[PDB]
Amino acid sequence: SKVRVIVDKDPVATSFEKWAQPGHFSRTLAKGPKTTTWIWNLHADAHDFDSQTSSLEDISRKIFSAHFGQLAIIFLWVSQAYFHGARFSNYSAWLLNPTSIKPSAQVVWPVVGQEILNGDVGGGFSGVQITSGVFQMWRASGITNETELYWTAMGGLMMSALMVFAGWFHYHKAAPKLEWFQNVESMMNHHLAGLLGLGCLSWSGHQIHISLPINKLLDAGVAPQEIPLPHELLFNQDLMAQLYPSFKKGLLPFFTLNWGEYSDFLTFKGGLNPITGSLWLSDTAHHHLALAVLFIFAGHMYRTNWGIGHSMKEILEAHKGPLTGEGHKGLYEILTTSWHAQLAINLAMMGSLSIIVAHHMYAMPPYPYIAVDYPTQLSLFTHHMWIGGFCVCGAAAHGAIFMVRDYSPVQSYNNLLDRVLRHRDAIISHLNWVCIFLGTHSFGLYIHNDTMRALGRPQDMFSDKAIQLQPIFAKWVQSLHTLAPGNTAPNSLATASYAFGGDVVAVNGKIAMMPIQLGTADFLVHHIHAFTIHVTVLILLKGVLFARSSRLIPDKANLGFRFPCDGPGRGGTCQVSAWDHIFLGLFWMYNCISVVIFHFSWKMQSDVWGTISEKGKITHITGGNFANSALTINGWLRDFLWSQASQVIQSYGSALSAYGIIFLGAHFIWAFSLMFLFSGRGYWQELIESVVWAHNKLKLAPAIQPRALSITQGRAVGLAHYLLGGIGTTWSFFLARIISV
Amino acid sequence: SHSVRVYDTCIGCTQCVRACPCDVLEMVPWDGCKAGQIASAPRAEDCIGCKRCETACPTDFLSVRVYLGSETTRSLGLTY
Amino acid sequence: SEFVKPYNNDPFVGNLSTPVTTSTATKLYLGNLPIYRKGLSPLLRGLEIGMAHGYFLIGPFYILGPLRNSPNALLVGLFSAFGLILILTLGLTIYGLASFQGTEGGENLESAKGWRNFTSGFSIGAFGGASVAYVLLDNISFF
Amino acid sequence: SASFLPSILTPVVTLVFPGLMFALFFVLIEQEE
Amino acid sequence: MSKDLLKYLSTAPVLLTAWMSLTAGMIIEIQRFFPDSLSF
Amino acid sequence: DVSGLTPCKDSAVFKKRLDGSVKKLQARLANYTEGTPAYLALEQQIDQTKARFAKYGDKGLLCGADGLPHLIADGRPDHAGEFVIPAFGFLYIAGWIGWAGRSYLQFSKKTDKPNENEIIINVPVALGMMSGAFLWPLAAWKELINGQLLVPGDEVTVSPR
Amino acid sequence: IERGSKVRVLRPESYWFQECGSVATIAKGGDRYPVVVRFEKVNYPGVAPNNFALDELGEVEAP
Amino acid sequence: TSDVLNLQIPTPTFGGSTGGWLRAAEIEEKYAITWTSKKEQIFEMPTSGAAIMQKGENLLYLAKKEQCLALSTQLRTLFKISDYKIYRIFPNSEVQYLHPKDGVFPEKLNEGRIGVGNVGYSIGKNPNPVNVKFTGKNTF
Ligand code: CLA
Ligand code: CLA
Ligand code: CLA
Ligand code: CLA
Ligand code: CLA
Ligand code: CLA
Ligand SMILES: CC1=C(/C=C/C(C)=C/C=C/C(C)=C/C=C/C=C(C)/C=C/C=C(C)/C=C/C2=C(C)CCCC2(C)C)C(C)(C)CCC1
Ligand SMILES: CC1=C(/C=C/C(C)=C/C=C/C(C)=C\C=C\C=C(C)\C=C\C=C(C)\C=C\C2=C(C)CCCC2(C)C)C(C)(C)CCC1
Ligand SMILES: CC1=C(C/C=C(\C)CCC[C@H](C)CCC[C@H](C)CCCC(C)C)C(=O)c2ccccc2C1=O
Repeated sequence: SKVRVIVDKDPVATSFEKWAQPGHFSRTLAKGPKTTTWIWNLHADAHDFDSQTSSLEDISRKIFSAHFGQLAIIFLWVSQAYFHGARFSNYSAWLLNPTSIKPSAQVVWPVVGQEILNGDVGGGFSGVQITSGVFQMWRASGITNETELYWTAMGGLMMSALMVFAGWFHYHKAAPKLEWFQNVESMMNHHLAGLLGLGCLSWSGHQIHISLPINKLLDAGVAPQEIPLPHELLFNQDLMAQLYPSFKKGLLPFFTLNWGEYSDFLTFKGGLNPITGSLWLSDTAHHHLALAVLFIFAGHMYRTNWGIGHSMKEILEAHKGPLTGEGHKGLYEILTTSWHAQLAINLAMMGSLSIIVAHHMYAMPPYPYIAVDYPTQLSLFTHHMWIGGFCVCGAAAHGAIFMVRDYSPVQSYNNLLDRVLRHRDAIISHLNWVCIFLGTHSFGLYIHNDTMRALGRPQDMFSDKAIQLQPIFAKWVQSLHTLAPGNTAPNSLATASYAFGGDVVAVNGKIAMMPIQLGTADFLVHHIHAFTIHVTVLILLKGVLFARSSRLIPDKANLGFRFPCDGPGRGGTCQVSAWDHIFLGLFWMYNCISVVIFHFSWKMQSDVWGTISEKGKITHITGGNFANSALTINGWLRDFLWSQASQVIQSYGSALSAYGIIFLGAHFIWAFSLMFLFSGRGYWQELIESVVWAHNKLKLAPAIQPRALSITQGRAVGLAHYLLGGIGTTWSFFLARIISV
Repeated sequence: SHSVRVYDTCIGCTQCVRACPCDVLEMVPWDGCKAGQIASAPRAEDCIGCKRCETACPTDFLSVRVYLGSETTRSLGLTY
Repeated sequence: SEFVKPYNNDPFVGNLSTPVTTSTATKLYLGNLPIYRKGLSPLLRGLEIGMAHGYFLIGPFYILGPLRNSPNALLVGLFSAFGLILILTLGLTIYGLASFQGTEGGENLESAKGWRNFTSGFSIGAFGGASVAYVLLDNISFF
Repeated sequence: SASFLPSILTPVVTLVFPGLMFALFFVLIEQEE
Repeated sequence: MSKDLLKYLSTAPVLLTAWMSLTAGMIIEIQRFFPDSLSF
Repeated sequence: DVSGLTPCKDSAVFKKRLDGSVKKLQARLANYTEGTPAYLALEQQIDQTKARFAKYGDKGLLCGADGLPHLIADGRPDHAGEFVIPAFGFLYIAGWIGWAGRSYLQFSKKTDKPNENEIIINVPVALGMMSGAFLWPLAAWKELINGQLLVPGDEVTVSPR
Repeated sequence: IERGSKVRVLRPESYWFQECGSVATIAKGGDRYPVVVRFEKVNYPGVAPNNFALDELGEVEAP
Repeated sequence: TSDVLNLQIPTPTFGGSTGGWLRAAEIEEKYAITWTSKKEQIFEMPTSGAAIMQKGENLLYLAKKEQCLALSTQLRTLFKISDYKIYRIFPNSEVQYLHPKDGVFPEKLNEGRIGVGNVGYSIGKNPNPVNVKFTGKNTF
């Protein structure tokens, strides 16, 4: 038995002693503050466990306990949504009419005149409108009662207390040894089967036994208070057979492999449910079954205590070719002896997954009546875009940290990491050329369109009435997807999503999903997206590759991961660290995500969202102006920003006035960022000296000497303020626009 | 080329010589301090101006001072 | 095997002997172009570069120019190609003036006489190639 | 007839003059001792 | 309580948060009892 | 009166703003059933609006042509309910805060670990100075006369100039 | 001045100009700056002491 | 030592990197470092990558003095080699000896060195820049 549980007993005593000794974790900060830099260094080095201890075992134990604390915070955050739905919401009135009642689960206290924020959301309720989509998520689970929300909140509180106790227990009572964490094959098998496949299996079971009958009865017109309770549906084959006439046969067709008898509640019809404008829940349960079987099957791959299985060291070391030398040899030790490498991979995967979630949940609305809730769709898309962008920047940050700290040349000789590091100039040069080519083309077409329209030459533009740039490949892929049911998806009733072409889906006048037509403006903005992604990749990859050394500075690894410069020498070595590369790439991530969400908002308001009247008359929100106005920068400025800021600037005196307040405040914070971003430390230090003179004159000098913020801290403060102001301005603008139309 | 000067507040604690990445500084005998040595800059044409010596000086307002001046292919750190 | 090795058997030069840099196909291609072909005077190198470049340069002005939907499209494209060729010739002359000063001359390209011969060949070749592609474009229905 | 002077002087000045000045300035930059 | 938990509660961020919460509470209750005051 | 302004109790635009403010909430009130806490909250808002406007009329504020109260920071005695009396109140409170901070600074300087007394506050002593700073205009004057408030000037550090 | 004296620094380019410090050691030899003064406030590099000459210290308190 | 370099010293086995010297090393200035090893081991190159150092004597060409001194710092703070020599090769095959000049390291005192750039007063007693106006000289 090689895979075993080895655990130390009572390693660290639980005491409130180092709570009163701040900065105890590091050697330098524990000696007490002399200046007002020890405070910021205390805050910056709190989670840098690799610089506190040289033992990987203690670092891993700290990571595990911190994971438990994070999971406790997330459980409390789930419990807040369930409790606010139970006690502070209009979820019942929304259930009785989920097309005219606006969801709201957040009520303000009247003290200062802020009771105007309690708007008329419908159903005899006053509160702030909710764009989280938790109401549709609860309706997709069959939570028609307000008691089940309360008990879900109580269970979430219990689970959060459990995670707090587990975090204390695994650091102070039973902390696992280093050999426990390095069982990556066992961890991989257990995650792939028990977490993913068993979660899919249990959720498919809940779906089949609770959400399918309750949502079927809800779509049939039965009021929520006359629907059988989920425990009355769980153990009633007669009632389920009344709803789905396949439970008469019971579990026997499952074991006899006659799975075709279960096609009443396990379908592959595709498309959207016409009643709710969402995916069929039978398709969802079938999807979760397929995923559960696939994940449990995949969790049987890696070797554990028994002789069957794979070793991941042998898989990696067998993959090598002529052009790559030793191949993947030595990556197993890298990924089993370093946490920063695992962050660099997992953050990239999680950011890309969040972006995939954003692209998939708008064209395929998975919750009932979420497609006709336009604020929910816009908020979810923009949210997951921003989360994905932040995580994909953090992946490059931790790759740089690994390259500075945990890299070893003796371990990684002539493998893929060494070969990548030995030709980094070619990579950075060619990616530089690609960035310049994409930028010149994609942006100069916009500038050329601006010039032609300003010179009174619309016939010389890059438009559909002019020189055309038709995205022929995307149109071909759309035509392939539209013809998939029957030909390349023979057991399919409808298309995967209606964005690829097909039929307009309408739920009580509003458009749920209709085909999205691609023109030359779509070609132009997709090339803009590719260019912005490429420049962000250029900055982050240059930071990762040149983290150890460069032609300018041969010993950059000896200076650390983050450091301000190496003096004014060599003409100037400002922002040479990989940290400054992450700092510069975060701005370009912000630019890319802002352009992506602007494209989404304008295209969906212009060509998808709207109303339908008699004889299929489609009237969109903005009037189909994306095709001719998204070709010029002036068209963007006038028809998107100026035209859609009318809702956020006229929100004063109404229930949306908080959005205007946050609009102004986020503009203020964004402008406040440039103070740190443009200026430098020495001026502020001299001004602080001038203030310290007056303080010394009035016997007011603090013993902790006041200092200006450090150069790295000044850059970090400016970047954080810039991101907060930008995301706040876009947040308030989107929410105030899309709530009011 | 930059110009490097060492003033008589030197204590001969050698940190500037160790901090130098371009072999500009060296220790010469002296009699004005307890250590019996003072820093010197005999190879100021190899100075790049990164001021690592000025970060390493412990004396109040550093004794070794680097003044940025003319730029050559060595003081710019150009490999091309 | 190992198809990426140090460039020209020196492991410390800033280049690699990849299948792109040191293949026999790439050597045959980039050892037989006019700027690299053996036994060529600089004037002939410039001429052979210029005719291809002029043919090229009259390419995009005729199709995408402001007067593309005009009966005088090909003439305007030819004149625009002539202007761009003149600008490139002026750039070549000023590059030769700034780069090759106090040189011994000869059949080497990196000299005053060699670069003057190269620029003269490029200019006459570029004007000729633009004219030839004008003639072929005016009678494109022949093919 | 003074209706020719814009179309004569504006291209000559604005295009030809700074191009020759850029070429001359570049040559004067790169001449050495 | 303890001789060392009180020392943690005596730290600058905990005391700042507690005192700002007390000040905000006092001002909010004053606004609740004496609202919309422009003049004295 | 002052600057051509009229009293808010004698201004028609102020009464028009009153009517508009109550009519907006009355129009918001019509979609709620009576006895529901939303209805009670809205009528409480209406009563609060009426009380606020009546108070602004009664306090003697001056409204302009827009019907909004205009504060006179001149220093006239009949407008001392404006700036001057809150000025005295804030000056007292700000001097209280400054003197409490200065007294605790002196105490923390006179101890053995001045740095640790500023990140970890000596709460009993801090409360002592904080409550004893109520007589700051007298204590500060006594320290100024005694010569303990101000450093002579040759003892504070200065830049070379 | 003696060891343990409280002195005021008169060097204009020093961080502790017109500030009080404590004499630590007076070296008896050919040193140009023999007196060692230790201060309670660190400078920008964080260095507490410095070597000073006998004419750069104004003296405040005897040992 | 003197201005002599053995051109036939074996080099560390390196797979070739895109960090080596460019065209202005055979034209303007080139640097080399030679050291003595006791065993065959792997060291990190200052121009990225990893190379195996040969047991015995090694020779390595770099483009600037900073790279040679960074490699020497690596050969000191890590596995102990303290007899490295840094040279400067001119395009006319002329070599000049730079590091360990007088034979000993610069941090250790050596009798026979002359102080260059020493100033006989404190830094706060420099002349004002008005007193050097229209003279060409400076207040350093
Ligand atoms: C099938 C067994 C199993 C399961 C379910 C998990 C599940 C988890 N592990 Mg884990 N692990 C396992 C085996 C397993 N592990 C083994 C064998 C090893 C050693 C090789 C590890 C080593 C390991 C490390 C080192 C870490 C984890 C972490 C995690 C968490 C990832 C965060 C996440 O996705 O949140 C999803 C959240 C939930 C699913 C909420 C439920 C939380 C409980 C604890 C899950 C199990 C509940 C219970 C078994 C099911 C009862 C069913 C009942 C209702 C009928 C997750 C809770 C990480 C973490 O977050 O640490 C805390 C982490 O750092 N694991
Ligand atoms: C899985 C997520 C994850 C994890 C575990 C870590 C973990 C770590 N990161 Mg990391 N990082 C991440 C994501 C993550 N990061 C992402 C997504 C980015 C891109 C933005 C970065 C960018 C990054 C950099 C650039 C650096 C790190 C560093 C570190 C290390 C020390 C962090 C520390 O002490 O901060 C302590 C925690 C704080 C100081 C709190 C920060 C508070 C933020 C700035 C403000 C948040 C504002 C809030 C959202 C809204 C306020 C609203 C307002 C109205 C009040 C640690 C190993 C540092 C290091 O040295 O690594 C070795 C380092 O230099 N990370
Ligand atoms: C609107 C402001 C703006 C603009 C135009 C640019 C432009 C550019 N940045 Mg950038 N940057 C900005 C703000 C801006 N930045 C800010 C605020 C920051 C701080 C975070 C940065 C940080 C930053 C970094 C860190 C990097 C860049 C890079 C780049 C270049 C991308 C390559 C490219 O496509 O160039 C092509 C030129 C353009 C896209 C702009 C002009 C396009 C015109 C309209 C068409 C072509 C005109 C033609 C050349 C001239 C004809 C007219 C002339 C004859 C008169 C490009 C020069 C990257 C780079 O240089 O690497 C390649 C890079 O790594 N920038
Ligand atoms: C990069 C962006 C971009 C692009 C693609 C264009 C494209 C165009 N512009 Mg334009 N323009 C731009 C930006 C751009 N503009 C900007 C930013 C401005 C404002 C300053 C203008 C202002 C402007 C005006 C005022 C006018 C145009 C006009 C035109 C048209 C004719 C121009 C022409 O023939 O040039 C000459 C083109 C060439 C010499 C071709 C060179 C490019 C070749 C194809 C590169 C090939 C590389 C090759 C593939 C490498 C591989 C080789 C390998 C196989 C060996 C053309 C459609 C004219 C018009 O009326 O339009 C209809 C016109 O009057 N432009
Ligand atoms: C500084 C003053 C000034 C400025 C800004 C302009 C600007 C202009 N003139 Mg003009 N002009 C000026 C003085 C000026 N003029 C004077 C004093 C005369 C009388 C001889 C003229 C006679 C004149 C004619 C006849 C025409 C113009 C035209 C034009 C336009 C096209 C540019 C051109 O071809 O100019 C060409 C201008 C000249 C050859 C005359 C020289 C201009 C002055 C003397 C030079 C001043 C230099 C100035 C101090 C800047 C020095 C720095 C510089 C070297 C960078 C442009 C709007 C054309 C037009 O109307 O287009 C629509 C046109 O046909 N100009
Ligand atoms: C109680 C402490 C205290 C006192 C008495 C003063 C007194 C003074 N400061 Mg000051 N200051 C302080 C703390 C203090 N400061 C702190 C903590 C900071 C950092 C944020 C500053 C930053 C600062 C600047 C940047 C400037 C002054 C200036 C001034 C002078 C003019 C008044 C003024 O502008 O106030 C304004 C005061 C502030 C903006 C800071 C107030 C911050 C809080 C509210 C005060 C601290 C209270 C403290 C936490 C109480 C704890 C003690 C308790 C344990 C008993 C005056 C001598 C100005 C000057 O030089 O004029 C000649 C000037 O330009 N101060
Ligand atoms: C909402 C929420 C919650 C809740 C949750 C829940 C409610 C859960 C549940 C869960 C569950 C309830 C789960 C279950 C599961 C189950 C399973 C997972 C089963 C499995 C089974 C199997 C696997 C079987 C097998 C078999 C076969 C088939 C053959 C052989 C034999 C046997 C029988 C063994 C809480 C409060 C926490 C918090 C908040 C949120
Ligand atoms: C009549 C009036 C007015 C006017 C006023 C004025 C003009 C004033 C002035 C004032 C001034 C002209 C002042 C001055 C001052 C000076 C000084 C010099 C001061 C100082 C102070 C101090 C020094 C303080 C200190 C302290 C204390 C005591 C407390 C706190 C803490 C401390 C330490 C800070 C008006 C129209 C507005 C309105 C009406 C009324
Ligand atoms: C202003 C500025 C400073 C000075 C900034 C300092 C000293 C920060 C001071 C931090 C304060 C004390 C934190 C608390 C701020 C206020 C006391 C509280 C304001 C609360 C609001 C929400 C009202 C730098 O040190 C700096 C360094 C490098 C680049 C740019 C800059 C820079 O721009």
